[PDB]
Amino acid sequence: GHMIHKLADVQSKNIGSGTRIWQFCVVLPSAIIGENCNICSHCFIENDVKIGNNVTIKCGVQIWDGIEIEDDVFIGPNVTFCNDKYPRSKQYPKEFSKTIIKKGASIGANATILPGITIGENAMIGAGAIVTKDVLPHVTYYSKI
Amino acid sequence: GHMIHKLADVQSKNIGSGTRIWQFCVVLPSAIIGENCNICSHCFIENDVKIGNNVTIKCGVQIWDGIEIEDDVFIGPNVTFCNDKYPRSKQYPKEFSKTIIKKGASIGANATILPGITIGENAMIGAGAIVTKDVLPHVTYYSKI
Amino acid sequence: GHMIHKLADVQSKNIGSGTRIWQFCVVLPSAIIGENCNICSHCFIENDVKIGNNVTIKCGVQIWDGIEIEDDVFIGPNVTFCNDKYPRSKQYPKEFSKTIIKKGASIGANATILPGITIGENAMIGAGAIVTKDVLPHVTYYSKI
Ligand SMILES: CC(C)(COP(=O)(O)OP(=O)(O)OC[C@H]1O[C@@H](n2cnc3c(N)ncnc32)[C@H](O)[C@@H]1OP(=O)(O)O)[C@@H](O)C(=O)NCCC(=O)NCCS
Ligand SMILES: CC(C)(COP(=O)(O)OP(=O)(O)OC[C@H]1O[C@@H](n2cnc3c(N)ncnc32)[C@H](O)[C@@H]1OP(=O)(O)O)[C@@H](O)C(=O)NCCC(=O)NCCS
Ligand SMILES: CC(C)(COP(=O)(O)OP(=O)(O)OC[C@H]1O[C@@H](n2cnc3c(N)ncnc32)[C@H](O)[C@@H]1OP(=O)(O)O)[C@@H](O)C(=O)NCCC(=O)NCCS
Ligand SMILES: CC(=O)N[C@@H]1[C@@H](O)[C@@H](OP(=O)(O)OP(=O)(O)OC[C@H]2O[C@@H](n3cc(C)c(=O)[nH]c3=O)C[C@@H]2O)O[C@H](C)[C@H]1O
Ligand SMILES: CC(=O)N[C@@H]1[C@@H](O)[C@@H](OP(=O)(O)OP(=O)(O)OC[C@H]2O[C@@H](n3cc(C)c(=O)[nH]c3=O)C[C@@H]2O)O[C@H](C)[C@H]1O
Ligand SMILES: CC(=O)N[C@@H]1[C@@H](O)[C@@H](OP(=O)(O)OP(=O)(O)OC[C@H]2O[C@@H](n3cc(C)c(=O)[nH]c3=O)C[C@@H]2O)O[C@H](C)[C@H]1O
Ligand code: NA
Repeated sequence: GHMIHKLADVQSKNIGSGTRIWQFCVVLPSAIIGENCNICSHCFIENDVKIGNNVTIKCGVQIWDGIEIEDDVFIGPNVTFCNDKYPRSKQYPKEFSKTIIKKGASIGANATILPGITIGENAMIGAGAIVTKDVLPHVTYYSKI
Repeated sequence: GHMIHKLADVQSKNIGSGTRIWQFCVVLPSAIIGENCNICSHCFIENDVKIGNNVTIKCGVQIWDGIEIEDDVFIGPNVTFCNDKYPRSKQYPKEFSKTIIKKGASIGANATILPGITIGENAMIGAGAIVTKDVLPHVTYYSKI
Repeated sequence: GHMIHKLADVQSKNIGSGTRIWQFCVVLPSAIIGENCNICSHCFIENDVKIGNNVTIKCGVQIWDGIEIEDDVFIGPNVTFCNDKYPRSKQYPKEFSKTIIKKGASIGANATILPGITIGENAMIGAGAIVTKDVLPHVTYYSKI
């Protein structure tokens, strides 16, 4: 089976064997999470969300409607995603922009992923990066400082 | 009335009709929150805080003493504010620096707002931006990468 | 004694007099925390962790295995650390990279600290900075925008 911490609010039944969901996580009913994932403390996972097998999501990450994470992905702590390029309070788009993080990719701590982005298989996103364009498979991308 | 999630610690009675405060939020007694706000999971809202009507605060945001948010503002997930320009542990300033986010402005995901900042009406702050100077009304500002 | 909020999950007994640990914190058994610290809401503190006296850790910070914080350090909100330079899901290093934040240093809001980093005594890290190299004692470092 899977381990849901008593201090998490997990509303999805779609959770694979071996998955751990830690304290103060929120997981909404339609989320799909595969096997042997680690969803660390203080995460939010919305409804229109698919997460594969062997995925690590470190603390303080939110996975919004329209985001797909493939197998073997690493998401660093406080990584931020997004599904709305020109956000205005209470102006809901007809369709949320889709993001996909492809198999085995890794996103460094506190990176920011713009909406509509593909991060290719086995890519490596530097800690603190802002990703405004697709990252090609196996590419190491980081922002200039 | 307003919806306070049983898993939130909300100590303020100053909360407008239609406002939702989600899991694992902390709201201290003197906070003022207007009508039809959405305060998403994992937020912290301090005492000397005013938030207007129709404000969206996405997950993982802290609103410190000295911060005012006007009506119709969007604050993206993991946006960070601040009220102390030269922080040293246990060195408390006589007065906290004030920040104001003016009506209808939007702050992108994981942006960082320095203390003493005004963001003008209907401004748009790019995801991951560092805002070290006031942003003029209706201006789109983002950091070089 | 020390104050542990009923809404925190604190598993360490190694907590100094005067320390406050706030709502929705996780502190694992082997963590060492000194006297008169303030561990603000939504923090995660792992096992192989030493935190000195009079340390301020603002909301939404994770202190991983291999991180040491000396006395009188200020860590701003949503500051991110790290202990693994080339993270891949389920590829555990033999040894985690060590970070040390030296006495009286201050890290600004939403800064990102790469693994293996020393931040010298009384340094000041700008809000939103990415720290990829050691910061010398008493130096003010911030990223170009
Ligand atoms: C991106 C990364 C993999 C690159 O490592 P690397 O290829 O060995 O690169 P180097 O350390 O040799 O640094 C090369 C240059 O890029 C810079 N750089 C490296 N990482 C950077 C980053 N994340 N952001 C901005 N600049 C970065 C260095 O400052 C260096 O600059 P210089 O040539 O002017 O001296 C690594 O630095 C990184 O960010 N890893 C992610 C860590 C993480 O978030 N882990 C998960 C949590 S523990
Ligand atoms: C700032 C923003 C509104 C600009 O959108 P835009 O005006 O259509 O700009 P474009 O996409 O045409 O990009 C223009 C250039 O600026 C760069 N850029 C855009 N947004 C950036 C950002 N946030 N940070 C750094 N650079 C950015 C692009 O890389 C592009 O560079 P190039 O000309 O060298 O190719 C948008 O990118 C953004 O950041 N939106 C906020 C998303 C968000 O946080 N939503 C809330 C959570 S879903
Ligand atoms: C880094 C810091 C201490 C510098 O303050 P300062 O030395 O007075 O520097 P100034 O305000 O005079 O700014 C000098 C220049 O650096 C830039 N700058 C300042 N802080 C910056 C930062 N954090 N990131 C990027 N650029 C920064 C300014 O834009 C200015 O640019 P300009 O010369 O082109 O106009 C301060 O800006 C800071 O980041 N403080 C941390 C705040 C914080 O996180 N507190 C804890 C939470 S409240
Ligand atoms: C800073 C970082 O992300 N490093 C990673 C490291 O933490 C570890 O990540 P992973 O999540 O896979 O570690 P684990 O050993 O399987 O599980 C430990 C994590 O589980 C989460 N957890 C664990 C416990 C016991 C808890 O109570 N609450 C909680 O959230 C956070 C802990 O860091 O290994 C990666 C390769 C590394 O990149
Ligand atoms: C990534 C992002 O911020 N996108 C926004 C999007 O999430 C949505 O934001 P908003 O908060 O207004 O959405 P909503 O549909 O009113 O409410 C859903 C949010 O409520 C919060 N919530 C909701 C539930 C059900 C919960 O249990 N816990 C919780 O925190 C987080 C959910 O994303 O619309 C914006 C225009 C968009 O910019
Ligand atoms: C934005 C920022 O970090 N400013 C700092 C400011 O918040 C304050 O930080 P400190 O944590 O030391 O403040 P405090 O007055 O000792 O304690 C108040 C903090 O305690 C935490 N707390 C407090 C209460 C009452 C709570 O319920 N939950 C909770 O997490 C967050 C509050 O900001 O002083 C610094 C010099 C300043 O740099
Ligand atoms: Na952040």
